[PDB]
Amino acid sequence: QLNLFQRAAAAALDAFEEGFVANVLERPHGLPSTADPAVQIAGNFAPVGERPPVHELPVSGRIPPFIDGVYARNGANPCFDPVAGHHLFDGDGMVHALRIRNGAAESYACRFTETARLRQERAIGRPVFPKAIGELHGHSGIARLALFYARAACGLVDPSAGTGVANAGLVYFNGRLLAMSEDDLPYHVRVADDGDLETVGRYDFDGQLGCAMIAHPKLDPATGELHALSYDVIKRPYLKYFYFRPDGTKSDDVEIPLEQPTMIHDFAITENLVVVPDHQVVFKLQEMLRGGSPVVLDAAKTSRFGVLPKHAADASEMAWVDVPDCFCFHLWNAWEDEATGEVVVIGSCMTPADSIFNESDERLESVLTEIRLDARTGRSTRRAVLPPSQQVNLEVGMVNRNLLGRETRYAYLAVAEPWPKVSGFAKVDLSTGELTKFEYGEGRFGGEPCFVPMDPAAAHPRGEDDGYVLTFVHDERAGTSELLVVNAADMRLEATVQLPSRVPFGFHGTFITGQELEAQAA
Ligand SMILES: [Fe+2]
Ligand SMILES: [O-]
Repeated sequence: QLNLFQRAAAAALDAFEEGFVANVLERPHGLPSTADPAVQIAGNFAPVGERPPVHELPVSGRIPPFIDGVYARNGANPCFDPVAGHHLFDGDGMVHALRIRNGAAESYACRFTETARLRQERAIGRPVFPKAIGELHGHSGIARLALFYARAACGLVDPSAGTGVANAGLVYFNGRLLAMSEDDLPYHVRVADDGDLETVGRYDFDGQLGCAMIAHPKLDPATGELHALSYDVIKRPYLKYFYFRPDGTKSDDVEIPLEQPTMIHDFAITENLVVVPDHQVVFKLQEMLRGGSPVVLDAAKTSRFGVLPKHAADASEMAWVDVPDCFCFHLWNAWEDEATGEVVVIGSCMTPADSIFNESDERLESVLTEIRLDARTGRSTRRAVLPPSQQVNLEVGMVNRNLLGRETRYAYLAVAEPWPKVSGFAKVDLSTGELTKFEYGEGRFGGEPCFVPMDPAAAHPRGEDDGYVLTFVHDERAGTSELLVVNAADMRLEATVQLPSRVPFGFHGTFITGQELEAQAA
């Protein structure tokens, strides 16, 4: 229960939101297919209510009994159908977890991460927090921001606890499953012993983490250190680098001064150095006082990759290498080529001739690239991994987790091939550029293949590709959703698990070992 003044404020604010902000500022102008929910949400992209744990899911084929863990997958799932204006990325975070051990699928569960934002929107039964891309990047964006801060002025909303949406991927670090938020602190999620998922709360690393960090921090296989970047779009140092030890101890911040505020979705790691991608997509907040998006692509700016020693004391140790006209949203892997002293970076990029309208137009390519950096000389190299015969769109993917920052010959990646739909996944030979596809079959689509390495006793440390791929699939002429189990080495289906409900499309997934799960403690 609110007030009597403020109860009557909220009433009037709602009426204003609808009769003015919506009806005057918004409804008379169309809605780009990139903020239009009928597009963004349509089909299997559409959200799904929580399934509390369902046990002994029906399995065909033979799940290898040695496999023992949880496959967990984050993604966007707007609790309430959004009032106009919404991009696929804007939605509430939801995790799907499937317990696997002894040839069994012990439990499927799916749950929202209980974000300060959702907790408040549940209270009212309505969206109230503005959509970041779909509302705030629009022309009404400023008005929308005012409507919110007006409501917040009447104690009707509280941004004070962060307004992140925790939908952009997961890591398992020092016994905690963390739900990654682009513009907020991580949320701690407890994988429950019954198979369920409970949101512990908003995680700042024991007092240490004060700002928002990027949603792709990298965990070194050897050191157990978790390496992170944070960018602040406002104050002087627009980019920090720091890490955490297994002791959960935080390093001193290494400031990376940049000329302007650069958006940085992802970065990469090597044995001894971090690889930061400084690209052309940039923050010009000015734009928003005009009808414009604050996220601009700066044609003028020169794309580059910084190489910085992991235990650096000062920014002066950073080595900037120009790679003109390259943007990559994700960097699968990077490694130190000892034979050259070069740094090899494997990711997937687009070479933008693009203008202002970022998406309402045509021809979006996204190409698996080998980028070679030679820090001392500053000259670089950029080639497509696949020959122009079997050039195929290869989206979100993974390299063997244990070989992170070391040289890997195989990558596994989404075959986005009726563009945004994923018809399969491919095993890639990053040296030779050969591939084999696993076709999902007619009318069936997925996303991020999760490679699980058969933890050990093969050679001694196993062969690079002695593992398994786990992907959710989704049948059209739709029955339910399955999770396949494919043998990474001979790229062959072995087990097929049916999920009770429907697993909607998602973002980054991860695999927690059984014995990894043991450390949980919360
Ligand atoms: Fe990502
Ligand atoms: O992400």
